[PDB]
Amino acid sequence: TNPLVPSDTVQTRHVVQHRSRSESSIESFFARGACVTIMTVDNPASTTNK
Amino acid sequence: CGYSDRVLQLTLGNSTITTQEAANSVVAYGRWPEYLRDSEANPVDQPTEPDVAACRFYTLDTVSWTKESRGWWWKLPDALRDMGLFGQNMYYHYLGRSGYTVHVQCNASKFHQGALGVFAVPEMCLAGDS
Repeated sequence: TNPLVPSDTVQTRHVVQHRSRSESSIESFFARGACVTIMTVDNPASTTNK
Repeated sequence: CGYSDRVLQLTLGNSTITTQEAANSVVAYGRWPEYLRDSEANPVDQPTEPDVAACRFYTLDTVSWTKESRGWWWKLPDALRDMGLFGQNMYYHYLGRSGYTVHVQCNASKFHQGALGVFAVPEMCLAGDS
């Protein structure tokens, strides 16, 4: 993949960059509790045949 | 030597304003206009800076004050959209920033009365008719 940046093909000004890739780190991408299943249980009356 | 709060000369590009009856001048929020600093910059492309071709005194249409007059308003940069090379630069680029020197002119005579409040409002959102 050609590693170009804007200054390679256009006239650019000087910008002091402040943005970061903190939230797209592998930890950050997966750092959330996700629902993987719903289990169903019960507690019926002593009498019920099932 | 003679110098005074009331007597000023302003010069920008090919234009000069003189006044013999000023009440000093205001710099909004104490901040003089400035170009965008690299530490606060955001679009990465080389900016267009028109300098003297656009940063000069454009005079808009004269209005008339009468006993019936309730008030007048303008928005910036909108009022300057059709003004010389400023307007042209504005409409050819997606982004633009600009500061302004606003000079309101209204003379009369020692026997007239009245007072105009001139207000510069940041984000002057107005109410609609509905």
